[PDB]
Amino acid sequence: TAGRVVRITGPVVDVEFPRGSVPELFNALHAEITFGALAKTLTLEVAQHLGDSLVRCISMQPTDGLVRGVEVTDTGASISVPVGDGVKGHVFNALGDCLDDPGYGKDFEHWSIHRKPPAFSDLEPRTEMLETGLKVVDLLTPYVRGGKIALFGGAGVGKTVLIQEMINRIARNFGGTSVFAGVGERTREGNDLWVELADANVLKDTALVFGQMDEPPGTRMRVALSALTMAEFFRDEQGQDVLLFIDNIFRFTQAGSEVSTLLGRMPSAVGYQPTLADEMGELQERITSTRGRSITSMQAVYVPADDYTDPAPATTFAHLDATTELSRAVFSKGIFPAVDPLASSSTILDPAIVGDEHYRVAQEVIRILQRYKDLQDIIAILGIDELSEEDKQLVNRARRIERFLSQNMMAAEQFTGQPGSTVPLKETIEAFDKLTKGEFDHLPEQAFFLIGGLDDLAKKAESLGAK
Amino acid sequence: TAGRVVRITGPVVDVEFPRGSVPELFNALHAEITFGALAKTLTLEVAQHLGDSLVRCISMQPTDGLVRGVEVTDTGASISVPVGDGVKGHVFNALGDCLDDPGYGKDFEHWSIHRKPPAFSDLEPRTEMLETGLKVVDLLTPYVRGGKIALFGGAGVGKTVLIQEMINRIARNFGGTSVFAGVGERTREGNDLWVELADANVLKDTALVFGQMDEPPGTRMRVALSALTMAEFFRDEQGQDVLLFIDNIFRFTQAGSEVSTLLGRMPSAVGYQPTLADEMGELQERITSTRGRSITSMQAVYVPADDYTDPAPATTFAHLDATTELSRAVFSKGIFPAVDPLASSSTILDPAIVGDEHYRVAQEVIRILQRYKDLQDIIAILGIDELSEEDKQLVNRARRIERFLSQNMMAAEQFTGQPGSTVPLKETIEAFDKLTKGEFDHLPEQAFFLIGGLDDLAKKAESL
Amino acid sequence: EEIGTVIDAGDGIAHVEGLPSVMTQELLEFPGGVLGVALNLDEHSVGAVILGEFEKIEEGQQVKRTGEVLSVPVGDAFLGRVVNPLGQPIDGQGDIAAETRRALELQAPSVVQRQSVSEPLQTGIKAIDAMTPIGRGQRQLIIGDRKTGKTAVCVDTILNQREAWLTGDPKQQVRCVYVAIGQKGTTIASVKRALEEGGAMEYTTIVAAPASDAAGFKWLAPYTGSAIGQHWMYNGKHVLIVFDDLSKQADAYRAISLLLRRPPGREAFPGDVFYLHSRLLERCAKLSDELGGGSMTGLPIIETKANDISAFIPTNVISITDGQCFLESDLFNQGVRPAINVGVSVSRVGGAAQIKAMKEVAGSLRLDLSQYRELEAFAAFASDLDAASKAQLDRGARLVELLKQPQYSPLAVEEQVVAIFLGTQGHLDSVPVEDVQRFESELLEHVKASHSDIFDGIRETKKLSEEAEEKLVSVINEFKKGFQASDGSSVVV
Amino acid sequence: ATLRELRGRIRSAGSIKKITKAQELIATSRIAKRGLCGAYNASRRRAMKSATDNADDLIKALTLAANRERQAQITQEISEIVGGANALA
Ligand SMILES: Nc1ncnc2c1ncn2[C@@H]1O[C@H](COP(=O)(O)OP(=O)(O)OP(=O)(O)O)[C@@H](O)[C@H]1O
Ligand SMILES: Nc1ncnc2c1ncn2[C@@H]1O[C@H](COP(=O)(O)OP(=O)(O)O)[C@@H](O)[C@H]1O
Ligand SMILES: Nc1ncnc2c1ncn2[C@@H]1O[C@H](COP(=O)(O)OP(=O)(O)O)[C@@H](O)[C@H]1O
Ligand SMILES: [Mg+2]
Ligand SMILES: [Mg+2]
Repeated sequence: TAGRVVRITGPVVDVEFPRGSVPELFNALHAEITFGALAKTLTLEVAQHLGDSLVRCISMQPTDGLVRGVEVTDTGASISVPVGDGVKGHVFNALGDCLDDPGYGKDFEHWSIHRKPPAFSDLEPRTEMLETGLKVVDLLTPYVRGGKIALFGGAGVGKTVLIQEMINRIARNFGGTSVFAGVGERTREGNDLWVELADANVLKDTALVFGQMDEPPGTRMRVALSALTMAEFFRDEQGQDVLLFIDNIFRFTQAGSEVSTLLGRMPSAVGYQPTLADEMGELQERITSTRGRSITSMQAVYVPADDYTDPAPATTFAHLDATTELSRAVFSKGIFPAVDPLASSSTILDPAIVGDEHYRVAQEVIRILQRYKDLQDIIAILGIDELSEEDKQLVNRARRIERFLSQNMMAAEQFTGQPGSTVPLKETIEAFDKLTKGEFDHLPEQAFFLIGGLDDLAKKAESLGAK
Repeated sequence: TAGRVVRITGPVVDVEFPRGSVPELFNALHAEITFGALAKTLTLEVAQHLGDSLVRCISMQPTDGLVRGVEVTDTGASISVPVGDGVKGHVFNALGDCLDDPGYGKDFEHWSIHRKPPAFSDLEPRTEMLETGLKVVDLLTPYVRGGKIALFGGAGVGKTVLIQEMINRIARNFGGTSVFAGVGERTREGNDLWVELADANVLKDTALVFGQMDEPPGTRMRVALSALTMAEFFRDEQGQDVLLFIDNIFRFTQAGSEVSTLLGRMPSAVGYQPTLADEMGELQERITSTRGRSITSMQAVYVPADDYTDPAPATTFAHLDATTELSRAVFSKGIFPAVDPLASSSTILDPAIVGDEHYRVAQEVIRILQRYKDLQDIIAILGIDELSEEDKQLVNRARRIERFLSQNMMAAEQFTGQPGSTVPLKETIEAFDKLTKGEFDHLPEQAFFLIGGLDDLAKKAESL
Repeated sequence: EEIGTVIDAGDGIAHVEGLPSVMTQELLEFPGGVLGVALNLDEHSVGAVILGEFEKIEEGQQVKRTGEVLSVPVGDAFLGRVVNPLGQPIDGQGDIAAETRRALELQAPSVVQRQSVSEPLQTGIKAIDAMTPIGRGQRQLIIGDRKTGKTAVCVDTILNQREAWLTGDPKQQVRCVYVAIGQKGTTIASVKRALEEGGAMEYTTIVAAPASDAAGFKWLAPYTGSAIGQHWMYNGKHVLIVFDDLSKQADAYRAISLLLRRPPGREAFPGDVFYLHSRLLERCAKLSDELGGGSMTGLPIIETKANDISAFIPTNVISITDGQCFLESDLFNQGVRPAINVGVSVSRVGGAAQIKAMKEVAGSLRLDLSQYRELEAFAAFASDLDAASKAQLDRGARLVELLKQPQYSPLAVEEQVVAIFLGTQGHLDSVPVEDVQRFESELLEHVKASHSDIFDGIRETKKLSEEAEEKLVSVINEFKKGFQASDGSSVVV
Repeated sequence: ATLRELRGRIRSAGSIKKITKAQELIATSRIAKRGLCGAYNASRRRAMKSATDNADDLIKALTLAANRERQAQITQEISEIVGGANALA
């Protein structure tokens, strides 16, 4: 009652089955590569029923060495991953195989990686602020405990460094479980994260699921589902708060688009699969907090070619409670974290939750920065002196504010050699309120660059000679 | 000899016929949807011959409830619309069915909407000017008889009142009729236009043809041809000078693009249909003056992204002779019609056609108005007194000229009890020649609002 | 009885051989209680879109035809309930008593079956109510980039309908329908919570198509909402339908069409996407008195990218609708909130959708704002500016500060009239800009506290009478005497 | 990326245009009654009028380029979409 391979084109395999033995959609099939140098067991996910008892499947492993007409065994179920507290402190691939200890977890309970999202009735909005200690994030992009957080940005703007910073600032003191999903990222980054978590003794509370960018598209598409399944087990069965880090979520979409044409789908705009939004919605709606069960999800979102209008990030935007868009311009100015304060948002940045003072200070900062952005070109061409006295004062205030929004992060010590700093929310609000009132116009703008709070500001000012 | 549906993919339907009963291209076939909720009679237009006695057709109505294999009757002719004096004062769709009275016009003569343009010999080689009687239109942007006029105007600018005025003027002065073609017409706006024309009594002088936005692309593409066929009958078989309004022509282009995409043709540049220029020429070339009778057209044109190099407006403007732009600024100042003299234009404003004196006076008026518009910013910011004495007198003269380009339109008799006026071209030319010479500076600005000829100017002067 | 066989299935589509008598758009029953819609019909098979649980579809399964095109239950029981595009509750509050059923593709009212839009639909937002008025039966687009306050505007309108609902007169009540397409489920929960806090769920129905739903549900949700609203509209009631947002519906329909191998056009959209939206939005009409006089007002939302209003779907929807409210993030960051761009936003219905008092007070607002936009560049040189233009710039600044509005705080029409009266009659000229807003609010409170007769006159007569105007000016002067500025100075004279 | 850069340059040129026009009008007022003078050191009203006209020309050129790029992007996107569809045909 087993099938056989009929067609092979890269990561897509056609398999023919006897009548009545056609596997169900998403079932995991096993095929054997017997070549000496590449012997292995391909896991194939049934993607389409082609008719005539043929099924099109995506290979999780490379198909090099595969031979037409070889035995294909139907497991009768979707790809499953181990679940339970035993996963904590170990590294797994998209298929649930343990990397740091091969064969580990084979006896645990196994959950199918394909699941439905929680019922609309169970869903309940979350509005508690999550204090991080970064000035820009705390002020302009407050994070939600149990909510969905994203770090948008092009390549090399600071998404991964910010993810590590949030792991340091949130996961270290977390009282619950953490799940990290490295979706189609660099293997070196995975090893670095593993070693870092081991050093900080936080690995024992963290479960790592890695699918790297050198793996076939199938692994990159299903690794996020595997990690989300582990997180869902922790949320629903253990009933404990869960931290879920995903980096990079866009890799899921990219892998989905890689096999789209090979699956017979006609391309949508920007060469994306027609089911871009549908797959994104399924995956993102599985990532959520239910009534009484909290998942704090932080996702790094790659923006292709710094183009925020790209269909992938544009579709992703709708699934987030708080967004921090990292900008290439801010990055190139030397401001770190390279957050674009004008493009960032938070569903809880209104007076009802964060309070009147926080909202007022944030809105004044945003207004000053917007006006400075407007005057950027006039300054560039005609020079500052041609602005009005009020405009010049606003420009100086905005330069100092944008420098002050920068900070020395703990995860950035290896890049600047400067130890990181943390700023309490109240100090941040007070300092930015003072800045928007011109209380620090006398200090040089360089005094506001890559510092912590007001004490660090005074120290740097006196180092430069100001007071 | 009746066909049967084989494929149904949205508004595209494949129909099979016996070997020797395959309909000709553009023939109108009839199918039936019998489902109670959506019961209706689908009109299909043969678009392609697929071979093996299969024809691909575009449905003029939504295909919901259509079943495969249902009988499809062939009428033996393309879409035919009623013609004659009876269609005046009524509303029809692209298929000729009367909307204000179903069944009306079924006994009228029916003309196929697909017709060739006038033969080469029939075309009049001499471009002729159409005297609308409006001072601004006649002077600055003379309309071409049998020509095409682009219309531009925002909300609340008097566009509909201008259309109404043109309807009344063509009905009275030239003893003609009007045909309105709502391509992509909004049902709300169509009802509004119907009610307004009925209220103003000009509905009797016009025939309305609405292809609405809720209809599939085929009707939105063929409604313009339907209205043009009615106008062609009026011009040819009845010897009338017809006036054909089209709103919006870009929506005709967009419907053509949608139909092309539905039929599977590869899009051309910017995603338009490969035969964009051919379709636009086929529609526009039928709007011409022939045998002493003309169809003059005023077409509302939408420019995507305000990019006049876009293929749709670029192709449309190849067939346009005049251009009238209505401005909120001129409307605010109370000038009616709210035509922008500086922005508007006309291809026939050259001495070879309008004569030396006409061109000279028009250019002098345009120069004065442009100079005043240049002054406008200084006047607004620094104040009027800042201007030199020569600038002051030029500002006053230009303001008087701008007011005198206004006029009490005939269609405005409803909104104000004042009846409209018809200013002969010679009178307008001499009056504006006098104005540019300063012969009316002593008179107050008030004397130049909404009047006709020089006699009206004088009368209103003593009135003040 | 006709039974078809599933011959293939992939990512939401299933081809079914058989059912020779199946209709286009007919609903089909796949095993396990799965539902599909027959969209592609040809001699070989029937390509149907699965409405949910596509993974349960297998080759060789038996498919039955329902004999009926897509239809949804409709009735008064849907008020305050959250349902999916099939009319089934998803809020876990039991069954819904359906008065009847409506096909989702019933034709819209014809040209002869409508009447001109003549009744205001007060959104409670001063900017919209004064600059781009919306009448009942009108289709007003809300178009802008993400996080510009479009959902805020729609929710404020729905909340504002509460007093009209409480009046109890069916000629004043407005039944609200909110359609959520491709939205995060918790976002729909937040919207429902906001409506509930304002007592709006008593007259509001939510058609929810969360992002996790099949493309079929995202494609059908606006039509389900439209049918639910139509059932009330044809029975003499007045309806307000919000689509949040049509761009996601267009994307879902494009996905469906591409998976069905239909020829793509610009931006890969099929040839009838404009037809999709026009068919959806032409059902929002103002019925003639012969048909009960009911109406349905459409408030579609469009999310542009990089403020590109010349894109395909934005262009189509802008062409379809009777007016547009353009929301810009630059204004939003400047503090202008709601961030409606009054320069480009337009309502083709115009003054016909305003009461007499609102039309009178708001007549000068357009001119003042345009002139202020012209004079913006000279704010640095007030001395150079002449007296007229200087006072004109100041008046424009006060007016721009006036149109600002806090979220979830709709204003009654009389309150809006009084506020715009303050703005356009020089009663804010003696107030600092930063205080204008505060002043406004306080003054309104004062008028409610002791001088409600002004509001009563405006509401019942729709006109600000001469004696009412004099009393309002007197109250304004007294309040100015009693008013305290933020800078500590005085505002009298 | 070129379209976004062109749009940014268009808005920059527009802001330059408004600021230069305001300077021109203020200079006119002052005449009736810093280095932005045209060539006085090598008048400010003349220089600002020239700058505003140059900004107008630059804006028109940038708008033409942006419209060309918009049309090209639409055409190329449709080319890729139809190429994929034909490949799958
Ligand atoms: N008038 C207002 N004053 C202040 N804040 C407002 C106002 N309107 C909306 N906001 C805030 O602006 C942010 C965006 O608003 P909203 O989500 O309603 O807009 P949107 O453009 O529909 O958003 P999205 O991209 O989520 O669809 C939210 O924080 C909302 O609270
Ligand atoms: N806080 C910071 N201080 C200094 N440099 C930083 C900081 N954050 C990020 N960077 C720089 O940004 C680059 C990209 O970092 P990373 O986040 O790993 O890539 P991506 O942003 O693509 O995920 C690094 O080379 C690093 O030098
Ligand atoms: N000659 C005129 N006298 C007075 N009012 C006019 C005149 N022409 C146009 N208007 C005004 O212009 C407005 C718009 O008119 P119309 O063109 O009919 O509708 P639309 O605004 O849809 O174009 C009307 O309210 C009308 O009062
Ligand atoms: Mg990274
Ligand atoms: Mg929204």
